[PDB]
Amino acid sequence: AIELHDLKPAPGAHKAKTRVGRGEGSKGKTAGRGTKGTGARKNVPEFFAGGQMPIHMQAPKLGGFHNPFRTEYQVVNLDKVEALFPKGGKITVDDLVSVGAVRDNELVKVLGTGELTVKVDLVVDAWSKSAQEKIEKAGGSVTK
Amino acid sequence: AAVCDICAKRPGFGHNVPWSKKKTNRRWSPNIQRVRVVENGTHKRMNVCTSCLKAGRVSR
Amino acid sequence: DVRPKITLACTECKERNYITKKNRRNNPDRMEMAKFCPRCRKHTAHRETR
Amino acid sequence: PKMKSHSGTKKRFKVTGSGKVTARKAGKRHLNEHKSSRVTRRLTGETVLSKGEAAKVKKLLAGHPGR
RNA sequence: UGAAAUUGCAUUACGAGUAAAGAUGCUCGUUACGCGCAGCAGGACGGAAAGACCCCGGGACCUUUACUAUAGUUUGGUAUU
RNA sequence: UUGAAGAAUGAGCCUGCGAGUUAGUGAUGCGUGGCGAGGUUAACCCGUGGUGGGGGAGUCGUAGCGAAAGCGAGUCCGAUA
Ligand SMILES: [Mg+2]
Ligand SMILES: [Mg+2]
Ligand SMILES: [Mg+2]
Ligand SMILES: [Mg+2]
Ligand SMILES: [Mg+2]
Ligand SMILES: [Mg+2]
Ligand SMILES: [Mg+2]
Ligand SMILES: [Mg+2]
Ligand SMILES: [Mg+2]
Ligand SMILES: [Mg+2]
Ligand SMILES: [Mg+2]
Ligand SMILES: [Mg+2]
Ligand SMILES: [Mg+2]
Ligand SMILES: [Mg+2]
Ligand SMILES: [Mg+2]
Ligand SMILES: [Mg+2]
Ligand SMILES: [Mg+2]
Ligand SMILES: [Mg+2]
Ligand SMILES: [Mg+2]
Ligand SMILES: [Mg+2]
Ligand SMILES: [Mg+2]
Ligand SMILES: [Mg+2]
Ligand SMILES: [Mg+2]
Ligand SMILES: [Mg+2]
Ligand SMILES: [Mg+2]
Ligand SMILES: [Mg+2]
Ligand SMILES: [Zn+2]
Ligand SMILES: [Zn+2]
Repeated sequence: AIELHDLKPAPGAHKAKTRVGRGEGSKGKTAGRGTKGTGARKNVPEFFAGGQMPIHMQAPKLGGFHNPFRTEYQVVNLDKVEALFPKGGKITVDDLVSVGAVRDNELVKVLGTGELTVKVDLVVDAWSKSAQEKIEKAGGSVTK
Repeated sequence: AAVCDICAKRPGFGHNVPWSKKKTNRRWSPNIQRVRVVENGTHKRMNVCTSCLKAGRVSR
Repeated sequence: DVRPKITLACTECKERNYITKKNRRNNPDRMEMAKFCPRCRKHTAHRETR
Repeated sequence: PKMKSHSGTKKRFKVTGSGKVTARKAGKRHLNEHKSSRVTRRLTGETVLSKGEAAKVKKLLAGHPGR
C-alpha cells in the first residue's frame, strides 16, 4: 500500500548540485577561481612543480627487476583455520578453504600466526616452518 | 625511370635519419635500367630492374 | 690531475675497498696502507690500483 | 578512458602497507669519494614522503601501488 | 525631404581647496529668473582608432663563420658490367 | 586595483539569446542504501514483453617485507648478530 508517491530517498542521500556562476549570492562571477593567472582559466598539471626539478625527477629511480614467472600464494593463517574449522577439523583441503575464503585457482601456502589448539591435516601447497611446527605439535600434519 | 616493366617494382618511401634523428622524407628507387629486348620477334626498349635482369626474366 | 682519486684494493682478494686522494708529486709511487677488508674480514695491506 | 599512471612516479616511489609513500634517498649515485661513510649512510636508505609530496605522488599514481 | 558619428546618467556655474596628486557632480564660499537663436572653440583629460613610441609575452620575415637538417653539387665503392 | 565618483575599462535603451557540461565497469574523498569476510559482474544469453533473470571470465578485500630468489607476522640491510 506504499504507492509510488510515498517513495522518498534517505535524508542526505541526494545532495543538491552546486551550480556555479549564477549570481553573487552563491559561487558567482569568478566561480571559485579567483582573479587572473593560470588557475583562472585552465588548470595546472600535477607533474609540474613551477620549473624546479619535480619530485618524480629529483628522486632516484628504484631499480631492481620484476620476476616474470613469480607466483603469489593465497596465504591462510592458523587462527583462520582454527576459527573456520573448529570441530576437530580432520582434513582441510584447498577446496575447503576456498569454500570458506582462500580465493580459489591459486596456491594456498599456510602461515603460522595463531595458536591452533585443534588438530588438523592440511594438504596444501607450501607452508611456513612455524606453521608446520605448530600443526605437528597440535597433533596434525601437512602434505603436498 | 623507377618502375620495372617486369614485376612492377616501384619506389619505397622512408626517412633520412641523421645523427640528431630529425627525420626527413626520402625515396628508394629500384635500380631500373633501359635495355633493348627482342620478345616474340618484337624489338623494343624496356625499363627493367636489375633483379629481373639477374633472374633472366627479360629476353635480350 | 694534481690531486687525483686513487683506489685502494686488497693485496689478498683484489677487492677495490677504498677510494681516497693523494698528490702524485709528493707520493709519485703507489701507496701501501693497512686497511680493513670487508671480504677478508680483517686488516690487510691495501695498494693503489695500477 | 582509463587514466594512466605517471611512469617516473611508477619507477620512483613505493607505497607501504599502512599507506606511507617512500622514495630512495637522493645523492649517492656518484661523487662518493669526498662523501664520508656517515654521509653515505645517511643517503643509503628510504625516505618517507612529506604530506604534500605524498599527496602529489598518490595523485600521479593512477591507483598504481608504486613499485 | 531628411541623416551621422556619439550616448552610464542629468534640473550638467565659478573661485580657492580636497581627492587615483589637473573636479559641472566632494568641501567652504561666490554668483545665478525660465526657454530659445546665431556664433567661437578654453574644458568635458572632447570624438575617431583594445598607442604604431617604451617595456613584457607571442609571431612573422630577413641575416650569418648560431644549431640541426636538407634540395642541389661533388668523392669513391658496388649493380647495370 | 595599494587606491576609482573618478578625467582608468565597458555599457545609448528595451526585448530575446549568451559561459562550469557530458562520457568513462577512469583517480581520490564525502553522504546515503545493499551485502558483508566477503562485495561485484564485463562481454554475452533468455525475456521480441521493459526497467527482469542468468553469466563470477575478471576484479577489489583476504599479509607483509625484499631488486629478486624467497621467506612470512614477519621481512630486509646485517654475521642464523
Ligand atoms: Mg558581477
Ligand atoms: Mg577578470
Ligand atoms: Mg594578481
Ligand atoms: Mg590563482
Ligand atoms: Mg596530460
Ligand atoms: Mg594544487
Ligand atoms: Mg631551471
Ligand atoms: Mg651480378
Ligand atoms: Mg651504482
Ligand atoms: Mg664510500
Ligand atoms: Mg591635493
Ligand atoms: Mg577648481
Ligand atoms: Mg550632490
Ligand atoms: Mg548655442
Ligand atoms: Mg567649428
Ligand atoms: Mg580622446
Ligand atoms: Mg593596447
Ligand atoms: Mg622568433
Ligand atoms: Mg661517381
Ligand atoms: Mg585586491
Ligand atoms: Mg596603478
Ligand atoms: Mg568613466
Ligand atoms: Mg565622468
Ligand atoms: Mg585592461
Ligand atoms: Mg564607450
Ligand atoms: Mg576467477
Ligand atoms: Zn623487375
Ligand atoms: Zn682483501
